[PDB]
Amino acid sequence: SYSKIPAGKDLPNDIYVAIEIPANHAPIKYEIDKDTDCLFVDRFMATPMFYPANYGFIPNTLADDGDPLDVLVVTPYPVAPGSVIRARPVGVLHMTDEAGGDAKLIAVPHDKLSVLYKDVKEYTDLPALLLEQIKHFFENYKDLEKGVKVEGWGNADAARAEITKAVAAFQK
Amino acid sequence: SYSKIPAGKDLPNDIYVAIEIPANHAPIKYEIDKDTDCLFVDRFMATPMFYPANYGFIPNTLADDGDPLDVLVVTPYPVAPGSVIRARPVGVLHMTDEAGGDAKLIAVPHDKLSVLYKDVKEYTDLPALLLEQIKHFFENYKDLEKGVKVEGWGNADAARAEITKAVAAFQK
Amino acid sequence: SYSKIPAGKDLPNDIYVAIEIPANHAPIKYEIDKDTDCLFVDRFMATPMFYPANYGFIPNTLADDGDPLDVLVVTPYPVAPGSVIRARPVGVLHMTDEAGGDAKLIAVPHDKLSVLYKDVKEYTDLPALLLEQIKHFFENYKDLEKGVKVEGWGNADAARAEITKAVAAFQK
Ligand SMILES: [Cl-]
Ligand SMILES: [Cl-]
Ligand SMILES: [Cl-]
Ligand SMILES: [Mg+2]
Ligand SMILES: [Mg+2]
Ligand SMILES: [Mg+2]
Ligand code: NA
Ligand code: NA
Ligand code: NA
Repeated sequence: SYSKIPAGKDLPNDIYVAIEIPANHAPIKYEIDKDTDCLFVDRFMATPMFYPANYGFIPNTLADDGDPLDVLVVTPYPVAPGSVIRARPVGVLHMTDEAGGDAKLIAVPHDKLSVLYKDVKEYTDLPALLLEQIKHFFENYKDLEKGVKVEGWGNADAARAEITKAVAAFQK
Repeated sequence: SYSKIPAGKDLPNDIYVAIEIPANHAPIKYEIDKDTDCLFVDRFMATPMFYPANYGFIPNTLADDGDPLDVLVVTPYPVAPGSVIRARPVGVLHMTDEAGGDAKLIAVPHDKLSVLYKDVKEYTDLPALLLEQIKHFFENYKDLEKGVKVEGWGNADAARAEITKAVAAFQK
Repeated sequence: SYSKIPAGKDLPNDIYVAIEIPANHAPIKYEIDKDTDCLFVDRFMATPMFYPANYGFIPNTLADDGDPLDVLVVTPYPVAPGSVIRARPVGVLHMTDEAGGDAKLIAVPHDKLSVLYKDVKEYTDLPALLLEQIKHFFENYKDLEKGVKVEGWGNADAARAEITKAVAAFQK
């Protein structure tokens, strides 16, 4: 599928993000089943909120949940499902499931794709509304099964550290 | 594609439904061409009505038209195209084309995915509006070529019977 | 992917068009990377305008940019991403990038799919609004990299000539 996409053209500040779910999609949590390579519904989330940004992952990375590193990509409008955006990390939302670490990175489009985010260097350069919504969305991002907690934010450096760790984890 | 998805985790009341077309999609009738594995437009339907629910099929089933068993899945909001919903049958709309039987099952999300439909056991537990719309939509679900009739509804048991028959038909 | 789809059932007036981007999609320019077979974002376009029609290509054709022949397909409503529409050419918008020729064909659904466009034989049979929008959209259809110009329109015959040339180019 996306295996032949590098994690980026110049890591960790220049990455490729495969988009699973476009911005403003309904509050539905999915997962890619590695065994069948199909997208499954996990949860119809108990929130009126919709996806605050486009949602997917960096190809050829490995996070602590066995899945590729998660990324939200802020764009002017929702992109096509399944498309790939060359991107630049600007921050990270820290999450722990009861199974471990579970970071959600924030990225903007690469300067080659648009001039609009060129001076967005940190996540705090984005509207406070968007950051609020992002936090509140993932506070409800979990399955029904009894047995997720949203901590704080990390900066651009912390996001780049997450990527480097995630890339090293995959090649290992 | 979806061949490695079982027809369900516990048949026939616990099924997997691959979604071709999300709820509220334009009135366009498609078919999967088995020979090329691509989705083709068959008809721009002569109705203002839009898809009343998500529309797809159960993998590894065989209906009397050579295609997998058709299913509509009622959800809070439209799902992503191509995603898979673990589901529970609640009824069936009976249709005959001039080529034979052509049932359209009604299913809700599995209890693992949402609490909202837990007490929806029969299709008649759903709003009468939705059932009207479903009937009126498929009354227009046909190609232009000269040479479809919508009868009535069957209950949850009848839907489960359709699934068991469809699963038996595939393994044969 | 779409390699097993013929360029049409009866060339050049009866073609098959694989749709990448539905009508009314956000102003985002994509390309299919032949090496990875994935859809990439090229540009978030500097226009408020959205896709004026469905956008894709004819399988098994070869244009002067190494990509299959581009086509816009006018429909009542946006189609599903990735679906295939049997279509009929009615005109062409001429474009030159700084790299050569770059025609954008205009097609309507085949008579088998809908009665609505049966008497639309030329692109000038379509609303002048739509033609204006089409022209203005592609005036902004380009990457940011320094180094596209929209000329005029050709008729149905000229579009069919583009197809025949494109089909001959592929078999060569
Ligand atoms: Cl720009
Ligand atoms: Cl719930
Ligand atoms: Cl019609
Ligand atoms: Mg993920
Ligand atoms: Mg079907
Ligand atoms: Mg193209
Ligand atoms: Na994850
Ligand atoms: Na069928
Ligand atoms: Na082109």
